[PDB]
Amino acid sequence: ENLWVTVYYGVPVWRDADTTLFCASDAKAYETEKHNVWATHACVPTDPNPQEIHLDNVTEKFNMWKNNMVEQMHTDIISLWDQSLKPCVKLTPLCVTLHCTNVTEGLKNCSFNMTTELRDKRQKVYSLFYRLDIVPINENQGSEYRLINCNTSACTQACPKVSFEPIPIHYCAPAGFAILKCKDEGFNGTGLCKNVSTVQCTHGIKPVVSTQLLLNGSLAEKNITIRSENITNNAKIIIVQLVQPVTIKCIRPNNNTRKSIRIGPGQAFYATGDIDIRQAHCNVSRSRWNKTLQEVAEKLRTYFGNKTIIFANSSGGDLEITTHSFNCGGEFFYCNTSGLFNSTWYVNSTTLPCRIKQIINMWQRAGQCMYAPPIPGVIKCESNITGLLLTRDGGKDNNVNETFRPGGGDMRDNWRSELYKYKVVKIEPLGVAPTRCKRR
Amino acid sequence: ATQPPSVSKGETARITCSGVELSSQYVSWYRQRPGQSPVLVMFHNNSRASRIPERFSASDSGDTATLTIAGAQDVDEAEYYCQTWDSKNYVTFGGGTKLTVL
Amino acid sequence: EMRLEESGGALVKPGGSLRLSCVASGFKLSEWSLMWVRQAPGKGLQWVSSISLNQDYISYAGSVRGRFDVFRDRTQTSLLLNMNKLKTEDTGVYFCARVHAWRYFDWVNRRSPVEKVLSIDLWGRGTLVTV
Amino acid sequence: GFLGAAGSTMGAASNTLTVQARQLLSGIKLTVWGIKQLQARVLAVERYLEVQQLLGIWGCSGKLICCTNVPWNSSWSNKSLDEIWNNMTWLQWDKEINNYTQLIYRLIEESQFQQEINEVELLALD
Amino acid sequence: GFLGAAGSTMGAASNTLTVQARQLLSGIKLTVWGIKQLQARVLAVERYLEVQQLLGIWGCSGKLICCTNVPWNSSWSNKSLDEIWNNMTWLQWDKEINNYTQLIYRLIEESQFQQEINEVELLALD
Ligand SMILES: *[C@@H]1O[C@H](CO)[C@@H](O[C@@H]2O[C@H](CO)[C@@H](O[C@@H]3O[C@H](CO[C@H]4O[C@H](CO)[C@@H](O)[C@H](O)[C@@H]4O)[C@@H](O)[C@H](O)[C@@H]3O)[C@H](O)[C@H]2NC(C)=O)[C@H](O)[C@H]1NC(C)=O
Ligand SMILES: *[C@@H]1O[C@H](CO)[C@@H](O[C@@H]2O[C@H](CO)[C@@H](O[C@@H]3O[C@H](CO)[C@@H](O)[C@H](O)[C@@H]3O)[C@H](O)[C@H]2NC(C)=O)[C@H](O)[C@H]1NC(C)=O
Ligand SMILES: *[C@@H]1O[C@H](CO)[C@@H](O[C@@H]2O[C@H](CO)[C@@H](O[C@@H]3O[C@H](CO)[C@@H](O)[C@H](O)[C@@H]3O)[C@H](O)[C@H]2NC(C)=O)[C@H](O)[C@H]1NC(C)=O
Ligand SMILES: *[C@@H]1O[C@H](CO)[C@@H](O[C@@H]2O[C@H](CO)[C@@H](O[C@@H]3O[C@H](CO)[C@@H](O)[C@H](O)[C@@H]3O)[C@H](O)[C@H]2NC(C)=O)[C@H](O)[C@H]1NC(C)=O
Ligand SMILES: *[C@@H]1O[C@H](CO)[C@@H](O[C@@H]2O[C@H](CO)[C@@H](O[C@@H]3O[C@H](CO)[C@@H](O)[C@H](O)[C@@H]3O)[C@H](O)[C@H]2NC(C)=O)[C@H](O)[C@H]1NC(C)=O
Ligand SMILES: *[C@@H]1O[C@H](CO)[C@@H](O[C@@H]2O[C@H](CO)[C@@H](O[C@@H]3O[C@H](CO)[C@@H](O)[C@H](O)[C@@H]3O)[C@H](O)[C@H]2NC(C)=O)[C@H](O)[C@H]1NC(C)=O
Ligand SMILES: *[C@@H]1O[C@H](CO)[C@@H](O[C@@H]2O[C@H](CO)[C@@H](O[C@@H]3O[C@H](CO)[C@@H](O)[C@H](O)[C@@H]3O)[C@H](O)[C@H]2NC(C)=O)[C@H](O)[C@H]1NC(C)=O
Ligand SMILES: *[C@@H]1O[C@H](CO)[C@@H](O[C@@H]2O[C@H](CO)[C@@H](O[C@@H]3O[C@H](CO)[C@@H](O)[C@H](O)[C@@H]3O)[C@H](O)[C@H]2NC(C)=O)[C@H](O)[C@H]1NC(C)=O
Ligand SMILES: *[C@@H]1O[C@H](CO)[C@@H](O[C@@H]2O[C@H](CO)[C@@H](O)[C@H](O)[C@H]2NC(C)=O)[C@H](O)[C@H]1NC(C)=O
Ligand SMILES: *[C@@H]1O[C@H](CO)[C@@H](O)[C@H](O)[C@H]1NC(C)=O
Ligand SMILES: *[C@@H]1O[C@H](CO)[C@@H](O)[C@H](O)[C@H]1NC(C)=O
Ligand SMILES: *[C@@H]1O[C@H](CO)[C@@H](O)[C@H](O)[C@H]1NC(C)=O
Ligand SMILES: *[C@@H]1O[C@H](CO)[C@@H](O)[C@H](O)[C@H]1NC(C)=O
Repeated sequence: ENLWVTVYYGVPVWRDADTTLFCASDAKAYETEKHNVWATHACVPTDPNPQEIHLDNVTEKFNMWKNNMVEQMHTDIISLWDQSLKPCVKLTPLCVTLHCTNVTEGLKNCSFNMTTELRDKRQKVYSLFYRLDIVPINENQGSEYRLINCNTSACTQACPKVSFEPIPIHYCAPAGFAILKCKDEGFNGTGLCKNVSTVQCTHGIKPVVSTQLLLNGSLAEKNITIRSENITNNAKIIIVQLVQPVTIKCIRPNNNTRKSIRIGPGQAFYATGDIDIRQAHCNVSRSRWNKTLQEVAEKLRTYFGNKTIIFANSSGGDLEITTHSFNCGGEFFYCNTSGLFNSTWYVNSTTLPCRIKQIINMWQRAGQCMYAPPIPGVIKCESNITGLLLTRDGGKDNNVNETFRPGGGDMRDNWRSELYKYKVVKIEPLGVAPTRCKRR
Repeated sequence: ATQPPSVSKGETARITCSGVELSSQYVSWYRQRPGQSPVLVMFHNNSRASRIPERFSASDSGDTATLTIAGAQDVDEAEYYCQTWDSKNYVTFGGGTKLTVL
Repeated sequence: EMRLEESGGALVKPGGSLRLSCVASGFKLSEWSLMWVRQAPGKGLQWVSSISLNQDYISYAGSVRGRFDVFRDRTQTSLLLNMNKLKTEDTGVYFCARVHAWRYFDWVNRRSPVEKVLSIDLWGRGTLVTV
Repeated sequence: GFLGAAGSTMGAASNTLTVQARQLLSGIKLTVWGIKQLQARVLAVERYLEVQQLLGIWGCSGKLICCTNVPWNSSWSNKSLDEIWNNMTWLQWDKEINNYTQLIYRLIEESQFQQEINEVELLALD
Repeated sequence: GFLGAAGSTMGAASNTLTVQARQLLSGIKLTVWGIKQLQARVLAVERYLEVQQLLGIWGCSGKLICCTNVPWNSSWSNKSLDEIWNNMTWLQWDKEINNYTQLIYRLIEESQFQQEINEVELLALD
């Protein structure tokens, strides 16, 4: 018996990739001008059918951590935000002397001087501000506040038609690249997945938006699920994805409105027009969450052994991070997550109040502040809490009481939430084999 | 956070450091004889005194780190302090005490 | 058995400057942490500061040590304390110790999840520094 | 015929080829997603044109199941054809074979697709 | 084998071919270098694709050293095969031959690769 080099073409061989990835969605209206920050049909509507197929016997090592998609989405999405914002008003005529008054707590009632559409008249103009929009200019004086950015950053108000609303995007692999899906729920993002599949384009990944708790991202099965880079790095992020959904309906109880002023001749700014005044709040009835967490603690113990566990508040660090935070409509919430994370979990026989903000420092960048448009609505939220960005106490605190706090430790990790199932890969069609032959 | 500022011969020393409230991994204490350096006695139960053989321990009241020196009839040796670092990038000490014997 | 050791000092000027560095023995110095104290005269003990293992894992104590500086260098002996604008508050015996830890230092800080363990191992002789 | 299917043993896997070949080439003012599409298409096209370029110098871009008499070097895996087509499998096969392949992806471009007209010299010229 | 090598006489130059073929294809928000790379890769891809199209209609994309029975027109340089392959050299060859080349770069697409199934008609149809 003897042998030659032969090549079969297109045989399935693949490896991890720095490859770029492009959006798809259903067509929301087909027109390029459809109001949206993620995919206003500037993303091409590639086939909304995931024409996926089974990887029968194909065992693959996944890697959720050296994945390319996290950095890619993280860079991409920030760029989407910028190229939705550049078309709308920069707010260089907005850092100014602010006068404020105190009213029924932490929603200040305010007025200031500014240009109009004419570059002459100091128009006196009026707006509400949630207190965390501002700082004192130099001293504790009623006329003397500035917008919280101006200290180090410029701001940009999106047209109220850039809707932050999370329409799904599907990342497609371009041809000669592919997406492998771990086709099991009983799985974590490092080592083998035994059951698997492939698709050209991800099943909808929420563009999500979360800060501390996973919103809108789907559930698991078999058990509650935990994912982390290395669980022995107590500081680095731990993701929980629940086997059960939970739903939160946060509300601005205040009948607050789009007033509008022309801060220059093409520059429509949305001032916050008022109606009693109460703090933003949410309903999530304790006992569903409580016994959900009781089982989360068990999946955590499946690593740690038999510890009584606590979930406790985020604390000390920047409120932009240390509250749980998300959009509803076009305004941003910042909730004292303590009311849902101040809780204790034995081994044996075992609702949030919130603040609104208008200015945000999204993705923790320098510069490029966003002042959110005050929405015309008694704004409401209708959304699923579905998972937890836990951080485990860095205090190794030997073997009695080990514990966690929720964190916003990376918005990359807010994406990892759903990304974990997808391994983006190159296909190499280079099928060398022994056979025998002679040229025709 | 601190221990409070005598014994007769043949008794054994026991002092709590915290100052009405302390918890968690924020636990430590180091001995001295003046003129010599300070001296390791305990860090987290697996780093331990070279010269009190096996005769010293941690313990808690619900609010204390504790110099549980309960077998140290090597008792004339007694001046001590506590230390930790768990605050904002910040080392910390318990202000320590002697105990005379004779 | 191992001995933890530093530079000779001076009867330093008030408002003066000083340097003291590791000259310890019995082990590979091998990034193991700087650690020292203000053993203030007739008092108990107080920190040197927060401290470095490999350089860049150190901080001041509070705002308080901001007038000083701290180093490691490629030369492992330069586990060094640099002293400037010296106060009567700076004074004491600068005894030093090995550290029972080997890691970096950071996270979202203040009271939130930094793991990176710190700890004092065996201890050795130091110089009484006063104005 | 499915895409992927590498756990099909290598001969049975070759009951499929060309549907995977289609997947190599098609998915089956400036703006951010538009520059991403443009870059993506070029990377797929340029990568697709590299393997067609291989199927130039390897031959066989015509006959997409390929012949040469280039030696199977006994320094590579000695696994039997019988194992290969009917029990062993593609990802697993490349993960065995890649340590040899940088030899093969050059030693393949021998005379048959690199020098053979220099031999047609003796066939057609005096 | 090297790249370039035109000063090797044309036959000995053909001891290298396929490595130069690889060099035809790979080197072996807007941002200013980013758009320039994107333009560059497209121009290279299309230019590489222009010579594959030539190797379509000339034939021989399946066999990268090429045959046709198209006339060598004696109006061209009469230089001997012996001179050409064993003393003359590719730049110095094209710089003698370019004046003819545009005729060849059309007359090369004769029936063998332009029409011949119209003649296979006689071979296979009654
Ligand atoms: C995921 O989080 C999202 C928010 O980040 C949630 O998305 C949407 O959030 C807004 C603001 O709370 C909701 O309110 C409005 O909904 C209407 C919907 O109109 C259509 O439906 C009604 C009947 O329900 C029908 O009468 C109409 O004809 C329409 O067919 C919009 O017109 C408003 O602009 C505004 O969006 C949304 O209801 C809410 N859901 C959706 C699907 O938009 C989202 O609910 C979260 N999802 C999960 C699964 O957690
Ligand atoms: C603090 O909020 C109050 C209440 O919205 C602002 O006070 C005044 O609000 C009224 C509208 O209710 C403005 O117009 C006047 O309304 C009354 C009836 O409510 C009407 O009788 C008058 O003829 C007039 O239309 C009024 O302009 C506004 N006051 C000012 C100073 O503009 C108040 O503006 C907010 N505080 C600041 C600092 O702006
Ligand atoms: C819009 O701009 C006008 C000025 O063009 C502002 O009017 C000024 O308001 C202040 C009180 O806020 C008046 O009082 C004086 O202030 C100075 C500076 O602190 C102080 O030294 C004096 O003792 C006195 O209290 C001032 O007379 C008045 N006019 C001028 C020409 O300055 C107006 O308040 C601005 N309004 C808004 C809503 O921005
Ligand atoms: C679920 O997650 C685990 C990791 O959380 C995945 O496999 C495990 O990965 C770790 C890190 O690579 C391995 O740990 C190391 O093991 C050695 C040998 O025992 C030990 O000396 C080291 O200290 C370290 O702990 C671990 O061996 C490995 N395997 C197992 C069975 O846990 C696992 O792939 C994921 N499983 C699923 C079903 O998703
Ligand atoms: C968070 O953990 C804290 C500390 O373990 C819990 O705080 C305690 O909550 C109870 C109610 O479950 C409080 O008792 C009530 O106090 C009021 C005012 O004295 C009295 O009117 C009621 O009859 C009742 O006794 C208790 O004061 C409070 N203790 C402390 C130290 O704060 C808390 O329940 C946990 N959950 C949340 C959502 O904070
Ligand atoms: C704030 O509370 C109001 C109820 O007072 C919520 O409903 C809106 O109420 C306004 C009057 O305050 C309605 O305007 C009137 O509508 C009729 C019929 O269209 C028209 O003939 C009158 O001239 C006048 O415009 C308004 O229709 C009604 N609904 C909406 C969607 O505005 C209101 O929802 C609360 N505000 C926000 C921002 O949610
Ligand atoms: C696990 O560790 C935590 C601390 O990290 C222990 O927390 C306990 O929390 C309570 C409030 O929920 C603390 O406040 C009060 O203390 C006084 C005096 O001890 C007591 O009379 C009150 O009833 C209340 O407990 C308490 O000091 C604190 N305990 C300690 C020892 O720090 C938690 O108890 C630990 N878990 C277990 C099972 O002990
Ligand atoms: C570049 O061209 C030169 C010639 O201009 C090459 O040098 C030598 O070229 C001759 C061409 O006839 C090669 O054949 C030799 O000819 C002499 C008589 O001229 C004969 O005595 C030798 O036995 C042989 O037949 C000769 O091998 C070649 N010598 C070398 C290797 O320098 C030169 O090789 C060319 N350089 C390149 C492109 O590498
Ligand atoms: C904005 O200016 C404020 C006020 O000067 C700065 O906030 C304080 O910064 C010091 C440290 O320099 C902290 O100790 C205080 O706790 C801060 N106070 C508040 C209310 O934040 C702030 O550093 C400046 N920059 C930004 C981005 O806010
Ligand atoms: C607080 O607000 C009231 C009106 O609600 C106003 O009369 C008073 O001057 C304000 N005081 C301060 C210190 O802002
Ligand atoms: C939450 O998500 C699940 C699917 O993951 C869905 O069935 C449920 O209806 C969602 N909640 C709401 C309020 O629709
Ligand atoms: C947050 O954490 C701190 C301890 O770090 C605790 O004292 C406080 O009560 C918690 N909650 C709030 C809302 O501050
Ligand atoms: C994989 O191999 C198994 C043999 O147990 C077979 O039954 C299954 O159909 C194969 N799947 C394919 C064709 O990929």
